[PDB]
Amino acid sequence: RSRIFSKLTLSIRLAVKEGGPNPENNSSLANILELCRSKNMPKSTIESALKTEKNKGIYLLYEGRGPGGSSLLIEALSNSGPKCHLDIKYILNKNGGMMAEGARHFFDKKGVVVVGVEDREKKAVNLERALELAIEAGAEDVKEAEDEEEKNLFKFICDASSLHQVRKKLDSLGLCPVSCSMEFIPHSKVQLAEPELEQAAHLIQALNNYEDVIHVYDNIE
Repeated sequence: RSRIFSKLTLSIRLAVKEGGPNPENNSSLANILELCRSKNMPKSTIESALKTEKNKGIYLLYEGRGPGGSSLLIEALSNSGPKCHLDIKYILNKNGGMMAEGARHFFDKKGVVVVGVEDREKKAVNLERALELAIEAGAEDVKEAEDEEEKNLFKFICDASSLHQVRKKLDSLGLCPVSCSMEFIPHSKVQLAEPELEQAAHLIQALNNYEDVIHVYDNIE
């Protein structure tokens, strides 16, 4: 799909800015390229994204408010910050939201280590034990989650800086880290009703449809 390919181009460009255009030296870029190939993105399109100048485009993070007092984080890569800012504000405003003024940083980038509910010794890890190990590893928060199977899991949240150390300590303490990742976490969440939920989805969809948007984050529970 052409919209998918446009987003995947933005992701290639952002990965080249962070680690260079050689996927042998940039594992994040290598993962994106694999996904591109899995979606049947033509080589010509991949190469054009790969060979775009590292200095082209501005990476942008805009905060806004949606329907029911929700909070939004709009992640974008644009050739014109002013057009992108005006356009995102227009999309927010036309769908009942608003652009947050100033330096409201309602979302924080955080590290996230996912780990299974079983020790190296294949013994159960209950929440109380996950919490004690989180203290010892320097994790800021622990969430109980489920994957698509489904099956139980633990999400250990930390300072984005410390992602490296925490995964390592969790492994040294006997836990089984499945995956590492960066996520944008809001300070608090809101609950929306049905009329507000459908509106929020409409606004989010409109923002995802904008050409420069990579991702939209929200605090809707």
